[PDB]
Amino acid sequence: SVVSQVILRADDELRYPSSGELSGIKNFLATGAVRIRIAEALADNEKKIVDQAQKQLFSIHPEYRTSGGNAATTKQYNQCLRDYGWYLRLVTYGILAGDKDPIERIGLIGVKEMYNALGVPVPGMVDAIRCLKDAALGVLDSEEARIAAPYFDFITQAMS
Amino acid sequence: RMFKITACVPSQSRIRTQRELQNTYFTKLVPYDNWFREQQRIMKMGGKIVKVQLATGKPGTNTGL
Amino acid sequence: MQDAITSVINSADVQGKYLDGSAMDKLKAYFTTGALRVRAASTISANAAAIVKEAVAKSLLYSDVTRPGGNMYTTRRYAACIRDLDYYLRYATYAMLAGDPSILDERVLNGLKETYNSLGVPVGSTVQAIQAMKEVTAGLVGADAGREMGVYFDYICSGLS
Amino acid sequence: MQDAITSVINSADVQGKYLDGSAMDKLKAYFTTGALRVRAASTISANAAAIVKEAVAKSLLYSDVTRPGGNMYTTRRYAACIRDLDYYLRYATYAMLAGDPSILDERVLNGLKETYNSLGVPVGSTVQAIQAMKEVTAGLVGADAGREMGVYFDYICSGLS
Amino acid sequence: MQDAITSVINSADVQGKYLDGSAMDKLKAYFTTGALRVRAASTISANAAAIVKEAVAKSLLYSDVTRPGGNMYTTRRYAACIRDLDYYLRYATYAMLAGDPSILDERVLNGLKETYNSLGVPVGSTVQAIQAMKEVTAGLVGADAGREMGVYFDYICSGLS
Amino acid sequence: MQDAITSVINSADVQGKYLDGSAMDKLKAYFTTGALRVRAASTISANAAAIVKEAVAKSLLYSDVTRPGGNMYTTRRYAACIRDLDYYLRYATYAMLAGDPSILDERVLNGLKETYNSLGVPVGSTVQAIQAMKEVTAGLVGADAGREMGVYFDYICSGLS
Amino acid sequence: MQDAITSVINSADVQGKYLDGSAMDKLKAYFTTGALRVRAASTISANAAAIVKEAVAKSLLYSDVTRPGGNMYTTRRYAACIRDLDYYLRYATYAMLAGDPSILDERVLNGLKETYNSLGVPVGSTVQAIQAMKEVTAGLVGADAGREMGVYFDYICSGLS
Amino acid sequence: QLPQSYFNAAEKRQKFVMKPGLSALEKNSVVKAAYRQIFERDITRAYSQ
Amino acid sequence: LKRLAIAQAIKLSSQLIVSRAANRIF
Amino acid sequence: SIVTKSIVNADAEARYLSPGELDRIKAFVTSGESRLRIAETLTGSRERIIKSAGDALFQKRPDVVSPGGNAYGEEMTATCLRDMDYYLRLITYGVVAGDVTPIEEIGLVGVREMYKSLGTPVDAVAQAVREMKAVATGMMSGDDAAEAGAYFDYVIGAME
Amino acid sequence: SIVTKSIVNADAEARYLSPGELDRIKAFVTSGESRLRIAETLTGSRERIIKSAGDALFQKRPDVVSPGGNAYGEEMTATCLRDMDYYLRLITYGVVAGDVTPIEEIGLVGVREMYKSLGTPVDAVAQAVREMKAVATGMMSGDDAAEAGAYFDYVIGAME
Amino acid sequence: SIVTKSIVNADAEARYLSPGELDRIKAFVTSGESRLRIAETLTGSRERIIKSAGDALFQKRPDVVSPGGNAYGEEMTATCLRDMDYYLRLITYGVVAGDVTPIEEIGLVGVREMYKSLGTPVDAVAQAVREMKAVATGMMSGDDAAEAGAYFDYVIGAME
Amino acid sequence: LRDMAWFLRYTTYAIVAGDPSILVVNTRGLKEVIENACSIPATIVAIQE
Ligand SMILES: CCC1=C(C)/C(=C/C2=NC(=C\c3[nH]c(/C=C4\NC(=O)[C@H](C)[C@H]4CC)c(C)c3CCC(=O)O)/C(CCC(=O)O)=C2C)NC1=O
Ligand SMILES: CCC1=C(C)/C(=C/C2=NC(=C\c3[nH]c(/C=C4\NC(=O)[C@H](C)[C@H]4CC)c(C)c3CCC(=O)O)/C(CCC(=O)O)=C2C)NC1=O
Ligand SMILES: CCC1=C(C)/C(=C/C2=NC(=C\c3[nH]c(/C=C4\NC(=O)[C@H](C)[C@H]4CC)c(C)c3CCC(=O)O)/C(CCC(=O)O)=C2C)NC1=O
Ligand SMILES: CCC1=C(C)/C(=C/C2=NC(=C\c3[nH]c(/C=C4\NC(=O)[C@H](C)[C@H]4CC)c(C)c3CCC(=O)O)/C(CCC(=O)O)=C2C)NC1=O
Ligand SMILES: CCC1=C(C)/C(=C/C2=NC(=C\c3[nH]c(/C=C4\NC(=O)[C@H](C)[C@H]4CC)c(C)c3CCC(=O)O)/C(CCC(=O)O)=C2C)NC1=O
Ligand SMILES: CCC1=C(C)/C(=C/C2=NC(=C\c3[nH]c(/C=C4\NC(=O)[C@H](C)[C@H]4CC)c(C)c3CCC(=O)O)/C(CCC(=O)O)=C2C)NC1=O
Ligand SMILES: CCC1=C(C)/C(=C/C2=NC(=C\c3[nH]c(/C=C4\NC(=O)[C@H](C)[C@H]4CC)c(C)c3CCC(=O)O)/C(CCC(=O)O)=C2C)NC1=O
Ligand SMILES: CCC1=C(C)/C(=C/C2=NC(=C\c3[nH]c(/C=C4\NC(=O)[C@H](C)[C@H]4CC)c(C)c3CCC(=O)O)/C(CCC(=O)O)=C2C)NC1=O
Repeated sequence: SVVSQVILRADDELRYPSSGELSGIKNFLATGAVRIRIAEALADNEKKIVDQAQKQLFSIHPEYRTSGGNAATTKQYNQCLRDYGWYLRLVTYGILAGDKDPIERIGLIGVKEMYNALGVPVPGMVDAIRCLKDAALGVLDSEEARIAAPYFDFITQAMS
Repeated sequence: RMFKITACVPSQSRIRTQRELQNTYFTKLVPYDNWFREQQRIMKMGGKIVKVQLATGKPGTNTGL
Repeated sequence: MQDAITSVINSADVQGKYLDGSAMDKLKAYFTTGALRVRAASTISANAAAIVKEAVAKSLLYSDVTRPGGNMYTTRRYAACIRDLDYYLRYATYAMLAGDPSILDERVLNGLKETYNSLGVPVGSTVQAIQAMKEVTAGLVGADAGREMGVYFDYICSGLS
Repeated sequence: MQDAITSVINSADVQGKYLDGSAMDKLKAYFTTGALRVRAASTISANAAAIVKEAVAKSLLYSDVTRPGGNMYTTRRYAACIRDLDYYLRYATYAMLAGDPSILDERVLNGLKETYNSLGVPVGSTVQAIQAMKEVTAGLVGADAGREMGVYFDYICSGLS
Repeated sequence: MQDAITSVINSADVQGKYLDGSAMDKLKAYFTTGALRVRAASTISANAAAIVKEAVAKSLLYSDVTRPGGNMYTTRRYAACIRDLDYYLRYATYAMLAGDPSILDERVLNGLKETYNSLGVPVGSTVQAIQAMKEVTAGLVGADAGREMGVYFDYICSGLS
Repeated sequence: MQDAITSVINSADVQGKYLDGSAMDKLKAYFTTGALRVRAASTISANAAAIVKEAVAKSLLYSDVTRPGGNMYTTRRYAACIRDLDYYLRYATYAMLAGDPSILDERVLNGLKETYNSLGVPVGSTVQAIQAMKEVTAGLVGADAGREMGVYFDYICSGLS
Repeated sequence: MQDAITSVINSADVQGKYLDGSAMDKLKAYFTTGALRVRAASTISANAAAIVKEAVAKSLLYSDVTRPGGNMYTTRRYAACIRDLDYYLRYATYAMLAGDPSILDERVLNGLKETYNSLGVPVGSTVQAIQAMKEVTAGLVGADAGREMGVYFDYICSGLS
Repeated sequence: QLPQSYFNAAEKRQKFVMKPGLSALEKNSVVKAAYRQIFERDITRAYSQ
Repeated sequence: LKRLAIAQAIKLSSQLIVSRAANRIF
Repeated sequence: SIVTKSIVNADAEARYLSPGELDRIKAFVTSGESRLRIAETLTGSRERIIKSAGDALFQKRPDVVSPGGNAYGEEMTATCLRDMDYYLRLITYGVVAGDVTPIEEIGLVGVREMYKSLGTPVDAVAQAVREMKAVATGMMSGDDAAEAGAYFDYVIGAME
Repeated sequence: SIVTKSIVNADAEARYLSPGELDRIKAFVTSGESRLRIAETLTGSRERIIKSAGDALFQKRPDVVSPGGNAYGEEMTATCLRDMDYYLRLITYGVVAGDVTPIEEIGLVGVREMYKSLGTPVDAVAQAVREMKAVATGMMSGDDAAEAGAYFDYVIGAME
Repeated sequence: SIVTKSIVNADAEARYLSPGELDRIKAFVTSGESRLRIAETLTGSRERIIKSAGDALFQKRPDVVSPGGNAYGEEMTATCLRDMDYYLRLITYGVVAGDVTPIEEIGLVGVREMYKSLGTPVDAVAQAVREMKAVATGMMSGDDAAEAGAYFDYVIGAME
Repeated sequence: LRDMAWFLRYTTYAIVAGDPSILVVNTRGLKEVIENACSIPATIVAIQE
């Protein structure tokens, strides 16, 4: 989170957190309620968000459903959907800590090692997270979309 | 004076840097003067300290280390 | 090392569930108490050395432990005692800011009992010193900020004992 | 760290004796099996990542350990699991080439149980993963090379359990 | 690590008292024996390798331990044995000069039993080797300097056993 | 790094000759001045911080270099200046004790000009600071000990300029 | 660091062309000379210390440089000279095995002139020592292996001069 | 960041690990490597230091 | 020398290998 | 002490005691009688040393006994004379041991941190040891005053 | 051996065995038959090797058997021939293993310290292994004498 | 020397010279007169020391002068006496300097590597310094013989 | 056409050199450079052919 980063950095240099770090903590903790509301709204509609994102992903890439791909059989296809759902859950987690810290610690440190240990390509995952991004942005307003969008873009950054 | 410590320190950085492996869960004699920064550093990396035991100290002396 | 937010997220993730209303209520409780936590942390960062020296002046001074034979006798031992008390106050401030005592048993209470038992450090006298530090800082920051400091001070004293 | 040759020489040296006929017969056995060991080592070096990913696809995938709460859950834990399985396959290849499992208990099985018990790593699930790795590589290199791989895989599973 | 002077000062300091007449008498005893300690240390520094090789020639040579199967068999083990005996003689000289065996249990006898038990080193044979080293150096430096060497040699043999 | 004794021995050894009467006379000169060197070194070790702060109070204080824009402006630069002056006094004490300035151009004057020219440190102002340090310590230890301190202070100022 | 094969591949790659007939002929020349290179490398690895001590016995012994005042005077300087000559023979063996002197100017001749000029090492005397080492090893391994050793010895002497 | 294409195409350095299980010349060569790395030159066998 | 023989054989006939690849692929 | 320092300095170097260090230990062993005489001189007259040095200190630095200073009041002045007694005892230990490792290793390592945590001016403590040195070297013969003033000199030097 | 050395050298480098090291192990595996033949040649005629080499050594270096030398007397000459038997046994071990790590790792590491503690001239031991090499390479065919003389060469080289 | 060693040992520790080290330097400064007397004793009678020590050495170790040894012949025996003269000169340097850093830092560091490259038995060199010590301590008074025999003792100890 | 040449070039360089590392350090990360470009199993059957 924000307070975890402030505490760990102040713990490196053996000092108390300074006034600018604490004021950034205050600025996140004041607007935490808007975050609680947008994570509610993402936890509500997740079935349709994952649904339209799946539809647009296989618009962009019908390669995986078709013979030789990863979405060929419905067990792997169900796990494609479940991967989408887990990543939306991690987006709400990253929103509610105010930073990239738990979403990177739980789902981003070494996605490349996992998806090369499996068979699905990582540029497909980049396109998949971008599909999840415009899917989840159609369900919130701009005052919350400005908080929602760049976590999806950070997942896009750590994918590539 | 020396502390015969036993600790286990996972790295949590080997996945990013792709280095080869050092065996964790060490048992070592640390000198007393820098045992501080060593215990603090094991806590920095997040590793648990299993056993701390004073080896050569004869505790409660004022000179003669 | 996790605050209230990271522990709530870890519980909801180990469940595999989304953030339901109880998690939202816990995070609303933390986001209401956070400004008081910030102001108490600033007030404690103001008076680190004063709180430490008032804790020694309350408990450890003029007793047997500063006399010959005590474990706080020499200047090296006095400086290390002031260092240990500054550590306890600093990490209690960190655990107050996080709202979770995971940093205390991760980074203070890990090998502290075995270290103090190997060195010959009295645990009861340092528990009384931490209690006087708690009393002084609760006189400093008020009733409820003093209470939310004293819960982590009591955590340190319980893990030390 | 010693192969069959160095262990035979060490036995004859700890005796202080010269190399008699039984040592000559043991070295003739190793010098007959060595070409098969070389070809199996090349075939295993061909397909390291394939054998590892087929072992995870047989045992650890779609079970509880890759789900939330499992010890193979996160991407960090998945990458460390693939790293651990690559270590087991690499050192089993080394022990197959040497013809002696001294490298396994010198450099794998030394503090591995205590490391896995301190981390919370399930030992039964990783033993099943090593067994599936053994099954896959014995399907790869044939009957007898698979057997002389599986003796060191069983050595790793026995020292781990 | 403390000599007779530092141990007397540490006792008087842990008391918190000044140096009374008993401490003055102890320091007078050390300041009378110190010249004999100096001359014995010079005489022992003269003949380090001779005392070590005469100790091996008395005890360890022509026995089973230099034969095959013994722990002193190989040239590596012989060189490490000569190194260990040189360590015992050097630290016995240091403890003779200090007049206090604190360096012996600080820096020789600390993990020596567990090291020798992990390696397979015979403790009785090395105790006999240290006893023959003591006998040779007591023949070298005389009666009373040999006795004040043999008290620390007996300290090393007692801590080893 | 060599004192007067080691330089005399090095000259007689590079000659390959034995120590003749001129070397004996040089060593007699050093062995007569050594007690004065010892007492001046003790007196300088007494008042390190006082000599340094009196040198800054004579030269560098209330000038432009402690004002804004000066190289001694900030607290970091002030602390580094006090550190540099303590280095000059400490190494001048060492060169006074050795009776040879080889330590000064080995360990102070080696890359000092290029360091100060890369940082932007004024060399004339620090030469005046070392001269005031010399004046203060020559007022401290007397005429001839102040002179044998000032020869190495002038060595440092000459190598710096 | 590149042998004849890697330099041929680097030329054909910097061209971007495939391996034409001239590259095939160069690699055939190296693959014909390689067995002679192997046998000469084994024969030189046999007699490292003998070739070095015969080179010193030919050139540097009983001259002024081993006398007082010479740069090979002391035992430290003698040991460092034997170390430097062992380096020259070892790297000449490596450059003989590779068939390319890229390792010599990468790892011997890089800062060697400036090191020897800063230390005061005579370059002509060490060039004569390397020439005598070349003469001794060409007497050892024969005519043509001695010539293909002497081309890299002349490379080291040319880069040193 | 360094690409893996740059790391596999590199002058691969031997890492000397001191495990207590090891054979005795291995501990000898590892201690030799530590003397070579810290002191920049092998100070034993060239000075017997 | 055997590695050079097969490398010279591959170089001398690389055009027809690439042409066989060309009507295998397109 | 001298023997501890020589043993440790030969001990790190993996060598025996050099003969120069051995005649150093021998000369200290012979001078131990004069060291014990200086120690009896310092021990037997500790009352007058502490009393006269406290008197000259409070004459020299009256602000620390004035209201507002550290050593103001009855028990605070008693603790001040007790700290001076501690330092005279460490002076006697360093006189006997022939080196300053008793003085440094007991009462000089964290002296700045301790006296900063107590609120004490350390320059006034240096003046206290200066007056103790004046009374003590006014009490002995010439070489005895020089040998005791070496350790008094070390204490005042280790203050500042 | 060769396999131990290749495994360790690939083991520090965190890589598998390179194919060049693998054909090295393969060539050693094929040449093991000739290695075992050289080992039987050295093993079966050890009596004549030790006897003739001791005879030629004491002819060459008569001072070590003269009164005053190390190997003077019946039991001392028997121990001298026993040390030569030890070194011929290590030669046989190094012939079989294909490398000198048996010879070095058993009887060549602290050989100077041991023979200095016994009072033995090491040059006369090098002459003993030289005469053993002369008798042994006088006993075989050409390439067999070269392959055994490599290890004899290593022992005499590791002496001095 | 003593002053170099004390300065360096205080120099690594980032401290000044301790008073015990200072009276060490003072005692060495006072004993320099006896050191210079021992140096004149060793310097003035170097001819008889080298001659009688070479005579007793070749009486004791006759094999190095016999054909086959290192010091066989006229010029080889002259070089042998020259090496003994070098070591007596370093003994005089170590006597004056009060420590063995001249002797070690000039002629004892790579002495094993040098005498192994020359083909010299180092035990016979230790016997040469032993006979030099016998002639030299037969030439002085008791404490002078002990103080010179300390450095002779260091040279023979640094040989083996 | 250039890449179907280039695979054969570094095959030939690897065959002469004796180690396949020159192939490894190049065509490891090659796949996602050319995956936006073209069909990857076509390249696979091309190299097999
Ligand atoms: C908490 C962070 C995290 C995630 C998300 C994760 C996913 C994950 N995805 C898997 C498989 C998979 N993942 C996908 C996903 C996709 N295929 C595509 O074409 C798309 C680009 C993409 C999503 C739409 C597919 C098809 C499989 C089955 C692959 C197989 O056949 O094994 C597996 C192996 C079997 C399983 O447990 O389902 C894991 C563990 N692991 C983690 O630790
Ligand atoms: C950040 C978490 C953390 C803590 C708390 C910690 C404590 C710690 N306290 C220590 C010593 C000490 N701690 C004390 C403290 C006390 N003794 C008393 O008599 C008093 C009752 C009490 C003070 C209130 C003293 C006197 C020593 C020095 C022991 C000695 O020097 O012998 C040491 C010994 C090594 C050293 O001084 O530098 C450690 C490691 N280390 C850590 O990493
Ligand atoms: C060369 C000999 C050798 C081995 C084998 C070795 C293992 C080893 N495995 C580790 C972790 C691990 N090992 C696993 C593996 C598993 N957990 C599971 O759930 C599966 C059943 C199983 C894989 C099949 C995981 C998940 C971790 C990470 C633990 C964590 O990050 O909390 C760690 C912790 C530190 C780090 O990750 O980098 C070590 C030291 N170290 C060695 O030196
Ligand atoms: C300064 C305090 C100190 C001591 C004493 C010490 C001893 C010590 N002795 C060792 C080995 C040894 N010590 C011996 C000695 C003996 N075995 C016998 O059979 C004889 C009875 C006895 C000699 C009298 C031998 C043979 C070894 C080698 C073991 C081996 O290589 O397997 C080792 C193993 C590592 C190594 O050789 O270098 C240590 C650490 N270490 C220390 O730090
Ligand atoms: C592997 C490539 C490489 C080389 C060659 C190399 C040489 C090298 N030779 C050195 C010294 C030396 N080199 C010599 C050699 C000689 N002086 C003479 O008089 C003779 C003519 C000549 C020998 C034939 C001597 C005497 C020293 C020591 C200088 C000194 O200690 O003052 C030093 C000084 C540091 C040290 O001794 O350990 C280096 C770095 N370093 C390298 O990395
Ligand atoms: C042997 C090494 C050693 C020292 C030095 C030492 C000092 C020491 N001085 C103390 C107090 C004190 N020491 C002083 C001393 C002074 N204030 C002044 O103004 C004067 C300049 C100066 C003395 C001349 C005072 C005033 C206090 C009381 C501080 C307070 O009450 O807050 C205390 C706290 C109470 C106690 O337990 O005595 C300690 C531990 N303890 C030690 O073990
Ligand atoms: C396998 C490696 C290995 C070696 C080399 C070894 C040597 C060894 N040689 C010994 C004695 C000896 N070795 C010799 C040998 C010689 N003196 C001469 O003059 C000749 C030049 C030379 C032989 C040709 C002699 C004379 C002794 C007796 C020394 C004595 O009695 O003082 C001893 C002591 C008695 C014993 O237990 O045997 C050992 C341990 N031990 C080993 O484990
Ligand atoms: C100051 C430190 C120092 C030493 C020690 C030193 C020794 C030294 N001894 C040499 C030769 C020698 N030294 C000896 C000496 C001996 N052989 C014996 O048998 C006797 C045991 C022993 C003397 C008593 C002999 C025989 C040679 C000639 C070696 C040869 O010609 O191959 C040489 C080569 C020729 C020369 O330039 O003098 C050097 C450099 N140089 C130094 O700078």
